[PDB]
Amino acid sequence: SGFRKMAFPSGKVEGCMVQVTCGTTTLNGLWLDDVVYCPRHVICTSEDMLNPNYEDLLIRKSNHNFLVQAGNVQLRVIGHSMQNCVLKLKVDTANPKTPKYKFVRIQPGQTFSVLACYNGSPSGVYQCAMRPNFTIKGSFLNGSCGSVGFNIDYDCVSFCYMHHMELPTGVHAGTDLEGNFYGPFVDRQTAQAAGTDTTITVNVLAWLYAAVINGDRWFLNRFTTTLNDFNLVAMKYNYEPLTQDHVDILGPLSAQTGIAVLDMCASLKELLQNGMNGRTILGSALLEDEFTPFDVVRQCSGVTF
Amino acid sequence: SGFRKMAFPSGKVEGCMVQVTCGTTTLNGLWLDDVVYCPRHVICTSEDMLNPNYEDLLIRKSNHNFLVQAGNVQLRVIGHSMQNCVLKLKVDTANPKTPKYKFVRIQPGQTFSVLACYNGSPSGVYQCAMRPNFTIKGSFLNGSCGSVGFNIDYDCVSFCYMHHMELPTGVHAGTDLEGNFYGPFVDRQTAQAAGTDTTITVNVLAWLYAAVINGDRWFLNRFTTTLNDFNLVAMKYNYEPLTQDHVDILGPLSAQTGIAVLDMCASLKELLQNGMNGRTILGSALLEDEFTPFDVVRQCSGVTF
Ligand SMILES: CC(=O)/C=C/[C@H](C[C@@H]1CCNC1=O)NC(=O)[C@@H]1[C@@H]2[C@H](CN1C(=O)[C@@H](NC(=O)NC(C)(C)C)C(C)(C)C)C2(C)C
Ligand SMILES: CC(=O)/C=C/[C@H](C[C@@H]1CCNC1=O)NC(=O)[C@@H]1[C@@H]2[C@H](CN1C(=O)[C@@H](NC(=O)NC(C)(C)C)C(C)(C)C)C2(C)C
Repeated sequence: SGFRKMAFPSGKVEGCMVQVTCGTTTLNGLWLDDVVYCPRHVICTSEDMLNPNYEDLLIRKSNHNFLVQAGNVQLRVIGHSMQNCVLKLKVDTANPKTPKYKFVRIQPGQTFSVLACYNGSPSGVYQCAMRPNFTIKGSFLNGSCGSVGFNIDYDCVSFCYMHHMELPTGVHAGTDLEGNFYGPFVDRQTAQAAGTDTTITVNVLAWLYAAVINGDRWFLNRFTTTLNDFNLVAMKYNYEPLTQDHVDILGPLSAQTGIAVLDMCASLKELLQNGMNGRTILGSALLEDEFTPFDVVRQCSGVTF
Repeated sequence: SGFRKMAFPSGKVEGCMVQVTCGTTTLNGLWLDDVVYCPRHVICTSEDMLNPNYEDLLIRKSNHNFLVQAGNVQLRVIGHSMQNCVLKLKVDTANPKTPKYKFVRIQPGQTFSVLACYNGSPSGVYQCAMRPNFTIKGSFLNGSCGSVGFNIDYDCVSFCYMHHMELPTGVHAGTDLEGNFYGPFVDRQTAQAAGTDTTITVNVLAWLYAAVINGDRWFLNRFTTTLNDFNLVAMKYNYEPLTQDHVDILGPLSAQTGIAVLDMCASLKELLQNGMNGRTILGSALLEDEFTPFDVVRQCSGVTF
């Protein structure tokens, strides 16, 4: 028992991280087979980033302008191209440590692990959720761009996020591995606002099931509710609507505990309307929404990779 | 910016995990050079664990009784011995993925990463603190024994914890890699109590500095305090005494922010005496004590490995 915010093992991704330097800008790249993926602003000076024309900057670069280092080994660049907001550098050596992998575009509410890197070297790993407003609450400093986020399923790494920028209140934004931003953001240092964030209701419910499985049951009440009545209350407290798809996804946890989803909704409604009265759930004084139903099942059942 | 509970990259440790089976008991082992380390209760049936005589059980086992599998490869066992509560299985093949490593015995209040494993395969990574009562708040299921905890410094893995058991309220206990338990515990399924836990004061202070670095400053007051007066207040709220050694260790964070440690103590004292009044610090409604001063500096400065 116990319940912790748990990241995926990072070894398969660590073997893919490299350093990319162009001019005086250095960041991280992802080396898979004979291609290195990295954010396109590696070709910018800090002044260019205020208003960059990336297509124009790239045509003035040649293969040799890109210094790619995998540990202490320089990789020779033999081609380059831009796809949306990422650069693809073809190198003359395929990465022998390439895992089975896919590129995926995750949905808001889904979680992934972030391997934060500097100078092509990994510094730490942590779990994030894609917020409804298409940002993540990460931990990133200068030089962390090109750090990637990922999920693992058996042996296959699903890369879903590449880091590009920071927004007010220490919130982070980036792209999928095809270089398309999550959310209405562009890679330019100019005023841009994220939308209002909301609480991921299905994840809060998943975490309440995690609490019951761990024996923290004080918040279970004797009532049920309708899906429509629950969603009227959730709306007031800035919670996402709960859909029938969400109910079906919570099925395994509901079947394991014998607590119908609509009964857990009745308990969540009371917590929202009355607060926690100074009590905690799984050690937390606030409701947690960065565990998916699958995260809960994985941790409570011991899924390995 | 941003501040997250961050684990070390686990790749160097993943390459060392194996499965150990003896009779019908299976758990995890740590393969370094030509030795596999694992908890000695792998030689027990579930009935033996109620009151085991490990020395007697081991003399009835031969090398061939130990099935060690590294992925799909069986490793041939060519010798065995017991050191305190761990078994050392000599195998005929040295692990080619062995990192530079050391075995260390950590002190209460220090943090480490746990790589939770089942059947020799890694399932997730998370950061833990060794509590003052020599337990950790982990997440471990049946089959997780032999999972290890570690720190990384540059290229060197310092292994400090091997998992053995669970205590009431989902708290966990284990040994260093020489098989000596942290705390007054033994590897037997019989009534044993942990001591009262306390809050790690120097870590709370380190986390308040992390908050200031991230721009969460509302709790800074205009006062100072003496070390003696602070410790009189801390005692009432079940906080560890703050020592001059702790003050010196907080030096780098104090110098970075320009906030003397004794002034931060005055702010912590007010939080303890008055509460947070429904406000949060770094997103938390409770004071956090599982970040060391070094963890804060590492994350806020981008140390890599
Ligand atoms: C080389 C490398 O490794 C780069 C990685 C960092 C990660 C950053 C650093 C700090 N924490 C991170 O996560 N990316 C950048 O520096 C990006 C690149 C410039 C500006 N930028 C920002 O992030 C900016 N944000 C900003 O202008 N925000 C609004 C749009 C006004 C909302 C600043 C935080 C610098 C002001 C872009 C957008 C081309
Ligand atoms: C094969 C493998 O992989 C083993 C790993 C697990 C990890 C456990 C499982 C659940 N979560 C974990 O962390 N270890 C064990 O099962 C150990 C071994 C027996 C009993 N035991 C306990 O942990 C017990 N604790 C207990 O008796 N507690 C008091 C002393 C009364 C305080 C139970 C939780 C089973 C009751 C020991 C002590 C030789």
